Amino acid sequence: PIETVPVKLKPGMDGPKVKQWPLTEEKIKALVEICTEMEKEGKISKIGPENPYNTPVFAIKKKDSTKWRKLVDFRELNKRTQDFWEVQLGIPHPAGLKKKKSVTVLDVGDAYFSVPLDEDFRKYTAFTIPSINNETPGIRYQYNVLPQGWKGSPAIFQSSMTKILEPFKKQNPDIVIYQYMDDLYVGSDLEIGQHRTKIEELRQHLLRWGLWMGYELHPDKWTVQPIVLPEKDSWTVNDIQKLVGKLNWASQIYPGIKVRQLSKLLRGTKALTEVIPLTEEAELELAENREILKEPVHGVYYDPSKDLIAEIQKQGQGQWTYQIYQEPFKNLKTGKYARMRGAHTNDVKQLTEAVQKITTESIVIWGKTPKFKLPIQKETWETWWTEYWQATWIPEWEFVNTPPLVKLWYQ
Amino acid sequence: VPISPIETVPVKLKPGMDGPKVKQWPLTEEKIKALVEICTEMEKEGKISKIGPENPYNTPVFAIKKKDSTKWRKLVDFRELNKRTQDFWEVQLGIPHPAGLKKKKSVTVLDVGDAYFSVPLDEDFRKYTAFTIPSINNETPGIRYQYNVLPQGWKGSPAIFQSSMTKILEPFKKQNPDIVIYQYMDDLYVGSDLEIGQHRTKIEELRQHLLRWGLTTPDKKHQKEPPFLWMGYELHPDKWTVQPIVLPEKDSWTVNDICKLVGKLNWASQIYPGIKVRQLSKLLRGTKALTEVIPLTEEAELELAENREILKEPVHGVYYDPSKDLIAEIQKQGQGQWTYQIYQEPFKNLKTGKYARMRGAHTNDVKQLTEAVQKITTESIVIWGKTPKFKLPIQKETWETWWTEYWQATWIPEWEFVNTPPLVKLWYQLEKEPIVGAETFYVDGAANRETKLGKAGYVTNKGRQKVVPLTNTTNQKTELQAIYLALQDSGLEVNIVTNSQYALGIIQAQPDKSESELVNQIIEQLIKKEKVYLAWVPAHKGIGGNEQVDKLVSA
DNA sequence: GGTCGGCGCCCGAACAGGGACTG
DNA sequence: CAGTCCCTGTTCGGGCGCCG
Ligand SMILES: C[C@H](Cn1cnc2c(N)ncnc21)OCP(=O)(O)N[C@@H](CCC(=O)O)C(=O)O
Ligand SMILES: [Mn+2]
Ligand SMILES: [Mn+2]
Repeated sequence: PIETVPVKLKPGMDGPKVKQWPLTEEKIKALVEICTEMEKEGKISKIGPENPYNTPVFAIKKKDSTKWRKLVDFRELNKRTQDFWEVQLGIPHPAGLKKKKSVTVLDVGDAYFSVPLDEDFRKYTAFTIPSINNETPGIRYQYNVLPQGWKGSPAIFQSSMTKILEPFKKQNPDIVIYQYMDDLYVGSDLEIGQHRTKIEELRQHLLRWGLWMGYELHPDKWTVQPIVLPEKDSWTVNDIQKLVGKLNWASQIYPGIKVRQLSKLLRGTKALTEVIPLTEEAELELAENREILKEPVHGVYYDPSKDLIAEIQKQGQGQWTYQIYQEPFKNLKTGKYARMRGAHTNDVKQLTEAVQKITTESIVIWGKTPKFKLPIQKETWETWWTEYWQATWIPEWEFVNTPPLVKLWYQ
Repeated sequence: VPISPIETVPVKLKPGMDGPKVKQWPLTEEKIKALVEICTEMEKEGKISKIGPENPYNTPVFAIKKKDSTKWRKLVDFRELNKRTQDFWEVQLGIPHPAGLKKKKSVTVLDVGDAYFSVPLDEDFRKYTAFTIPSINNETPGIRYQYNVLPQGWKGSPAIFQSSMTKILEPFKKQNPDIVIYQYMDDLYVGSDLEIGQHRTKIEELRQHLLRWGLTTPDKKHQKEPPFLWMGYELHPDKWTVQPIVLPEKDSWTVNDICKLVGKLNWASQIYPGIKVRQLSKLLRGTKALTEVIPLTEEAELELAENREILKEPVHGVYYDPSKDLIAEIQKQGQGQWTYQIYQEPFKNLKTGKYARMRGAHTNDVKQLTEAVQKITTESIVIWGKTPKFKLPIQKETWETWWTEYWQATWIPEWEFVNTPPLVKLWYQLEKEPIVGAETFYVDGAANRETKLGKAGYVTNKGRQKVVPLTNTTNQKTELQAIYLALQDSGLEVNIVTNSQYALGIIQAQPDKSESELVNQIIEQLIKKEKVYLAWVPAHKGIGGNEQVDKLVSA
């Protein structure tokens, strides 16, 4: 008996038509049980080939979670409805969420199934379930309620969500709550003990309105990865050549970096392993270059109208560096990960973990997901990344192949 | 017209476009008799109905012979209607493979006679499916019908039939969960572990369940005893094989005959191990004429004779046992070619295959091996829904050195080393630190965009120098040439300093083959060396001999 | 015969995007 | 400075095979 909110595509755009990729046996069996139960509960209903739209579907398991979770790759549908969840029913991003001592993530995606979807828009939520060895044709479905993973679901449910959180926000005015996709970010400066207690108060407060899992964060402990120069008492020609090339590349970010006096030490055609003493002017140029790298870049600030871009570099030995920016050489944030799951054995699991950690930080700081430049081949990534995905959202990515230059982000 | 028991599928045209209006092409008098005989029988069965002059649409119609039968098949040239028909999403996601079949006690295969003619079409859409049957006389106005069922030739018929067929089989599969029904269009592969007594009953129950909706299962197409003819294979109780393949032998080969030859070789590669098409596919390149006669190269004739000798021996596959592991082993066939065998027991192959794509102008065996593993992984998930355990002709230490030191993220699933030459390895290793006691070469190269002239050379720490003029070259080719010069004129250990990101990025990827003859020469020199250390420095910064050698090669 | 859909392979042409140099 | 071009990779169009 609920009124449906009318939703339309962007002017001059059709629905998504993405082919379903092959799925493993454990994922298909999980999707059949889920889609049968969702069909029995009226959440989804079967359709036919007269619906020309389709969106891929697979299943995941969150961190330390045994239950399978249906996940739809609504990335193409979210692009074709962008003017809806930004212009009309936008969600504000609190700037104080990144400053809290502890932030917890709650999966509230099951609450979207309580609101019906606009009848004229259900045609675009179509998805197909594959079968092993193509025993049967594709079993197609479409959503009758607000789907999980669609950027229009939290916008429509925002009015219903605020009235559920109003009693809790009133009793706890210092706790910050942010909603992104199927996740609810609850942050507070409270002690770790009573913080989890306030989380359980919110879980029971949500169970009364018809809501589980907990992923803890600590944004105040997030550190950046600066550009560092070596500290050696005996420099060689090869050391100084690598030092000049690194400072020359870093000069694109810090315009005050100078390499004139250091290049004068490389005037002759010397052997690489030959020791070179640093002149008096070169020592001052290196020390001043170290002090510049401590200063923040001039004129770097986040623009809400610009997209976020994240580049990742493989540094070996389980080391992974990343930079987030909107304009080139104006990095809003740098960082480095180490000893993630699959370290020293699986690059794809390490890279998949890194993308999730980077995307989570971008949601807390700016409330936006970045487009990734992945250092991986397209076929290698599109073959394994679903085996390690543990998040209810999926960021956009492109594949790059940039051979290492002068190891700028890692000593 | 009676209502069909099957629920119709609502079909629309694309907005702002009318139905087709095409004139009927001339038919042979032997095809006209076949159409009038079929159109009269389908009209009696309610599959087509007459239309008056109020129907302004028309579409050509023809017919082809049925294979191994005297009956005919009615086809409509709906090429103009498909352009203006709404887009459909095909539910057929792939083709089933016998290597994915599990062993069952009983197996039954049955076809559906005139499958498209037993599924209704949307009443609001039957108008545009109008055709004209010409008579034996050109002056006779002819009889005009419209389709009340799914026509053959309309782009929506297969997608509608497959979804319609699935909806009819759903109540039977729901009541009989222990029955495996492989559904490909109308061809039904029914197998079960039930006893043979109850199996024939469930088969007859299925033949009666399909009969309630107008789907007839003729006893002519019924199959009760092995071998079963299913999807172009021969299914036996313990093995399977493809139906006999006939390679056409031609004294004079055309380009279209090569495409028909390569197509059957790719089809044979699914079970026949060791099929190559590298030399034969090299005949299809650079040629733009299907009917042009092309001579067979010496390498193409040898490759063809080897494929014919493989097709002489009989091969067979086995079925899938979910209780045992899946194993895939790869071998390095030729240069750029790879073959694999997927099996569970030794020499009992479930299926075979081959990989031979050339990705990039510069590659190595480890990259191509990684690409073959990924192709087999996705192929195995389609057929068996799981990733097999690999046996790879690459040392564990060799792979450990590659994936750890490579800048891209790369990975191979759970595998083990199988010692079957030729073994995949790395042919040279660039040092991570400069070499003590090795001559340091500062290389550089440049060229003019207009005159296409340039120089390339080096300057070393021991005073050695060289500059070579080059004609019809580019800045990239000269900088690659300068590194080649330093590799020629150096000892077994050499330190090279360049400012070319292009040249450095190619060499650091450790290629062993290249489309560029210059890079192949650089590779050959890198294998002869014992220690090579490459280093990059920025240009135009006055660094070492790189500035002195930049001014020497500037012209 | 020259109809449709699905999947596979092979090829070239068109497209797409970054270093390096020049007006 | 923007404009190229040299190089490389990707995507798509079209032929065949095979199945219904
Ligand atoms: C209509 C449905 C699918 N289908 C098969 N071929 C085509 C085609 N060329 N164009 C369009 N749809 C086609 O076919 C199943 P059927 O009708 O039950 N039996 C076959 C006879 C096979 C033979 O012995 O050759 C037929 O009559 O087609
Ligand atoms: Mn049939
Ligand atoms: Mn140069």
